[PDB]
Amino acid sequence: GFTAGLTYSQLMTLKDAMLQLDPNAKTWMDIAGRPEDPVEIALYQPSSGCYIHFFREPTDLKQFKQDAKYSHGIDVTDLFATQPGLTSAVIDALPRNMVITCQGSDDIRKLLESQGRKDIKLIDIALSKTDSRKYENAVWDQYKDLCHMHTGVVVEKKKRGGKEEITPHCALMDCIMFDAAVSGGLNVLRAVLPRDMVFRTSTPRVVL
RNA sequence: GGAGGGAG
RNA sequence: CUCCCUCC
Ligand SMILES: [Mg+2]
Ligand SMILES: [Zn+2]
Repeated sequence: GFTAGLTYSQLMTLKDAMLQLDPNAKTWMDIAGRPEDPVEIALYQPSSGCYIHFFREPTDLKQFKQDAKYSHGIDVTDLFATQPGLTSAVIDALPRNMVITCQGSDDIRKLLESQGRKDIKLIDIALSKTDSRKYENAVWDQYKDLCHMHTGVVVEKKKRGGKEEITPHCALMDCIMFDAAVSGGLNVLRAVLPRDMVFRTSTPRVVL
């Protein structure tokens, strides 16, 4: 009937903010979290340099906790004030019949089809782990200030020894670094959404 | 159950 | 840690 949790004022603000997108530009999307219970969400257009990055709190904290140690290293403490509903809102604003590019389209497909957008055409570059990540450290370097949200230490099976430490999976960096791979190098970036749209400024209060 | 991949 | 895909 309506769009949950967002008032009309900020919902129009959003819709205007997302008209800054070129419907026909190359458009990247990655997520952190399960498609059922996503936590981080990024969309990227290298052509303009503009991106949509925001956050959601997990409903399953158990599944979230494993995912953080072996994938994203996100501290649930840092999702503390995030716009409820934002995901459904942003997905709904995406242009009818859009073309998204991603890696491992199966997660992205599951999410969009759960938002009712079957109309969105998905292009999976279908790379390999070692190909796609080839621009990782440079992307993380030039672009570090854009995500401070992966605090955690992320690990991997060492063939000899069990845990080997790595660089975690940020929807945003992945978006950027996959483009770099598919375009053979690095492409200035601007957020489509205002900070107080993706995060509530929490105020001091008396507890009741 | 194995072989390989991919995702969080 | 957990999910997905392909193959026998
Ligand atoms: Mg992905
Ligand atoms: Zn991130």
